[PDB]
Amino acid sequence: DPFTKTSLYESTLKNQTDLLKVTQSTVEDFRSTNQSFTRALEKDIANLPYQSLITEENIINNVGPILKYYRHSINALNVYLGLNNGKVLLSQKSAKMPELRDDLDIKTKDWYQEALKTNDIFVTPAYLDTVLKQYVITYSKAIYKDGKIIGVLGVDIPSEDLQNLVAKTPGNTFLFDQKNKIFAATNKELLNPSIDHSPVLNAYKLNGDNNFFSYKLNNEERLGACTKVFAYTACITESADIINK
Ligand SMILES: CCC(C)(C)[C@H](N)C(=O)O
Ligand SMILES: [Cl-]
Ligand code: NA
Ligand code: NA
Repeated sequence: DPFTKTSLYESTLKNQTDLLKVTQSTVEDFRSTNQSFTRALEKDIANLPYQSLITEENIINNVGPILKYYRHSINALNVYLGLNNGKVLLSQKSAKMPELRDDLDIKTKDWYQEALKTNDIFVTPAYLDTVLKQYVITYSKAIYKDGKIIGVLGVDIPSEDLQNLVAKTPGNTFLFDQKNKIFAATNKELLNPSIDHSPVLNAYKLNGDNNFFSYKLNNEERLGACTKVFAYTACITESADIINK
């Protein structure tokens, strides 16, 4: 009876919409927590007197402890300050104090370049950190003291941390990165690189953010929706058995 099928469709749409929104929130809260942390660290570095910032030895001794404590507070992988001479003061997970490194090619990096092109925090796509060889998301920020550039702050957070948060959420939810490659999922099988996601991705392009759609898998009907969340695409799908059976 159409009345009953409509009531089941409306219910499951609501439920699945809610669950999609939980995954969206997870991504938003991960980002904003890292941004706030990065902003706080900027403020504490820029608060230092100029004298503490204008020789490399003073940067080591005065900025280094701040990087280390901040790193520990959030269990970041790397926290660092890159200078215009190409050196970077690096606090890395491993208890030796932070050291100035001249070998990390920092002006070639997008976290460095892009921080100098915006007054905001820059957020990288996930990429393989050169130092610890883990996949990270980097938050970077050009630090200025009274208009004068001190250097570019960077904070590397393992991308696994966001993957793990997403996976824990309820519902059959998943994320794609900017390249429409699968990035995270509640059901770990979706992460197989050989899975074709065109049906979902195509139905999302046709329907738009948060607009619920029908599609087929192995001749069976499924329901889903996606929405953009920053550069990511977040999706949920389920079997259409709830409305058909
Ligand atoms: C100093 C910059 C490092 C920490 C090496 C950054 N993850 C990068 O890979 O560029
Ligand atoms: Cl993020
Ligand atoms: Na780069
Ligand atoms: Na989920």
